[PDB]
Amino acid sequence: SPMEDIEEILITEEQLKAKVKELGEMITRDYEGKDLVLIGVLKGAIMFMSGLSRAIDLPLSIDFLAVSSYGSSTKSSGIVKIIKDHDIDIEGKDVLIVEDIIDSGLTLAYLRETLLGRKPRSLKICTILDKPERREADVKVDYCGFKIPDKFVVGYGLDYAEKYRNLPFIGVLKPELY
Amino acid sequence: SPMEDIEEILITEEQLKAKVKELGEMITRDYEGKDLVLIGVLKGAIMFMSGLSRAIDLPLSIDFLAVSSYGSSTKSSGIVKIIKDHDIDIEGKDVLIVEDIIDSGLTLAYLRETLLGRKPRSLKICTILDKPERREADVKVDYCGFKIPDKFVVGYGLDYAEKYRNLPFIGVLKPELY
Amino acid sequence: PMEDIEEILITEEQLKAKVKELGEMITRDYEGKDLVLIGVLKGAIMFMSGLSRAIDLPLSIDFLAVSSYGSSTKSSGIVKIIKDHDIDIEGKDVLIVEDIIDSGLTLAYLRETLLGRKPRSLKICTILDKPERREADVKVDYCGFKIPDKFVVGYGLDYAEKYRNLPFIGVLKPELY
Amino acid sequence: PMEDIEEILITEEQLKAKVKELGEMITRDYEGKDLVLIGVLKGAIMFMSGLSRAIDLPLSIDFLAVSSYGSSTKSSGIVKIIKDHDIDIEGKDVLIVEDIIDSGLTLAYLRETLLGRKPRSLKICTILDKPERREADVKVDYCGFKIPDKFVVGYGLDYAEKYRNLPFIGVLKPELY
Ligand SMILES: O=c1[nH]cnc2c1ncn2[C@@H]1O[C@H](COP(=O)(O)O)[C@@H](O)[C@H]1O
Ligand SMILES: O=c1[nH]cnc2c1ncn2[C@@H]1O[C@H](COP(=O)(O)O)[C@@H](O)[C@H]1O
Ligand SMILES: O=c1[nH]cnc2c1ncn2[C@@H]1O[C@H](COP(=O)(O)O)[C@@H](O)[C@H]1O
Ligand SMILES: O=c1[nH]cnc2c1ncn2[C@@H]1O[C@H](COP(=O)(O)O)[C@@H](O)[C@H]1O
Ligand SMILES: [Mg+2]
Ligand SMILES: [Mg+2]
Ligand SMILES: [Mg+2]
Ligand SMILES: [Mg+2]
Ligand SMILES: [Mg+2]
Ligand SMILES: [Mg+2]
Ligand SMILES: [Mg+2]
Ligand SMILES: [Mg+2]
Repeated sequence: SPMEDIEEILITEEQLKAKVKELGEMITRDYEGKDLVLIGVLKGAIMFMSGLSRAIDLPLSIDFLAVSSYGSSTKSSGIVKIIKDHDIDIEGKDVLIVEDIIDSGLTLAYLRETLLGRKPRSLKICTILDKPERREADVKVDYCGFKIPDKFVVGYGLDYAEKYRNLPFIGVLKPELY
Repeated sequence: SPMEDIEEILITEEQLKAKVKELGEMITRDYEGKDLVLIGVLKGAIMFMSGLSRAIDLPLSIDFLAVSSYGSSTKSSGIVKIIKDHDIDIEGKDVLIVEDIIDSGLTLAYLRETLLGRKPRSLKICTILDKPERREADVKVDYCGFKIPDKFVVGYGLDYAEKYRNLPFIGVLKPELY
Repeated sequence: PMEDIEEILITEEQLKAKVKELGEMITRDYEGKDLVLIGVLKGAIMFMSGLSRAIDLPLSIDFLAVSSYGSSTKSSGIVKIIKDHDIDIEGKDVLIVEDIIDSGLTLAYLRETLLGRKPRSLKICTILDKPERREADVKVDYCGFKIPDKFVVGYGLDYAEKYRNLPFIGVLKPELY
Repeated sequence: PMEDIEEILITEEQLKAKVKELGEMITRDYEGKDLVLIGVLKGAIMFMSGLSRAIDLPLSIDFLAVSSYGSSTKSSGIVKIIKDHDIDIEGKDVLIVEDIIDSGLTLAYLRETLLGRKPRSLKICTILDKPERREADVKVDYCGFKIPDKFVVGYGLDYAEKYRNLPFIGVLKPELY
């Protein structure tokens, strides 16, 4: 059972469920009367995206982006290639970026600019996970789930070689599988 | 509250949670030792995809397709345009198609053929919702959640003009909003 | 085809000469640089093909395929990226290749998007240009021909996906649209 | 550019004549049909441009952009669709336009995919063909030139994204690769 590959659980299932419910409540109050559109980057965000949206008692829309790197450029600039762009015209709408994890914040910042260029009336950022230590880009995080140490984690959408996304918790795999 | 726009609940939240858990158990037993890859079509499938995968205690992978219609052709042939193809090479892998709802079964059958052309060792179909009455294509459904009557439903991923995907149940909107 | 055409504005030989001319200029202007031609499908493929073969320099070629978001496109030129370029343009000298410049809205938008990827330099080239229709800043560095505000077809330009293959630039009979 | 070339196999005028010839044949063969040219980027744009302008018929043009899945591509020619065609080809007469046919694996695969969309007819056209390398059925209806098994560049064909713009077909010096 993939859970046996985990050497440590950082955030439990109930901790996750609770926070998502918490964030959903906050966002629900903050976007009352707004025109909320949730946007996340595949594939890791679908987990949090599905959970957060059900926690938001507001009429809202959902869309996704699929990106790819240009190589070294991306690594140091966060500049990425658009593989699947969002279909909903966010012009004049209140967009909330939904991330699974913020690390360097480079790609997030780049995508933020791109989304801005499409004139949304509002543009905020919500993430379930955040690694402050790794932060090497100026990104304002409006909503944040948990600050985790600098380790490679899996679960709740986060994978390693496409596996472990289905774990109900956030944990660290054994080095052997790394 | 979007739930007030609903004139009737067909499948409750607990009914959904229960079935997804049920299906996950079945699939878990059936894919023991297999090389399971879950594939769904955006955007409606992310809800069921996220829930079903967590209900499957097996190492597994997830990927998505994004499609668009060619017009009348699609309507009568199910032939669609690929907007976002799956990234994982499914050659020799046990693929399980994850649908939110099977209606005519036309697009599902078309996409099934395309997926077959990529030589997966196995290719099955799982859906949370199914409208038998509308079925106008020969599609073998291996796993099925609930058979619903011929009505336009929303919730758990299903939308209407991009809204209602975040409802925790499957229901029918009031005709006024239609 | 040559039956729904009200009049021919630019001949095939006219197009060839101008392409050779623009190619020669770019060869001189970009000598010693890391040149990348980026055209916007589908219309730009004729010009892209003819211009690149007329540039006597080592260069790369890539394309963008875009789509409209609705009215947000008509008024602000904001578009959806359906196919992005694969070549990493950071530190490179990019030359946008266009079939025709009109309002300049979409062009202005894509221009900013590419700048977002930090190219060393970014210029714009188009075979056709409709001056009296401009409604966006955008500087055009290389331009083939200035034309009146008529619906033209040919050399890549279509009407309902037709006429792109005409080897000349012609005016479509208004009755056809 | 013309410095890393070991030898020239086909001149620019040679390419032009053949394109005109293939265009004339297709004009005769497809008269009265609903023709749709579909080329595979990036390599096919030169030939696509030259061939379409040499077909004196009303036609449509579209493109496919593909990517590899890994080894599954090398052995079975199975590819990932990065950019699909927008034109609905059902009931239409499609002509796949290729820059070069080698093993024929990817071509065979895309061919089946397009057939899946029920076109009235489906034929294949290529400017270049390497016979001794074929490792897939696939019938070629229109072919420009047969060439030996050498790595060629030019008229759309590249090596590391370079040389597509050469106006002739040349053999790349082995040292360069
Ligand atoms: O600890 C981590 N685990 C998994 N992905 C991470 C982590 N930190 C940052 N990432 C990034 O998360 C992105 C997720 O890609 P996805 O798996 O396709 O959704 C990648 O670009 C990773 O580099
Ligand atoms: O009752 C229904 N509600 C919503 N979508 C439905 C229903 N029955 C069939 N569909 C199809 O579900 C697909 C879902 O598209 P999506 O919303 O982008 O995920 C569409 O092509 C619909 O035609
Ligand atoms: O007279 C004209 N003929 C063809 N295209 C035109 C003309 N004037 C402006 N355009 C632009 O050409 C673009 C071409 O899109 P494409 O056909 O997909 O390459 C359109 O979005 C138009 O806005
Ligand atoms: O000699 C050659 N020069 C260039 N491409 C070749 C040659 N032989 C085979 N090819 C094929 O050309 C394809 C071109 O891809 P493109 O450059 O993206 O258009 C490659 O995937 C190769 O398999
Ligand atoms: Mg992310
Ligand atoms: Mg990942
Ligand atoms: Mg579906
Ligand atoms: Mg829908
Ligand atoms: Mg253009
Ligand atoms: Mg057009
Ligand atoms: Mg080719
Ligand atoms: Mg190549």
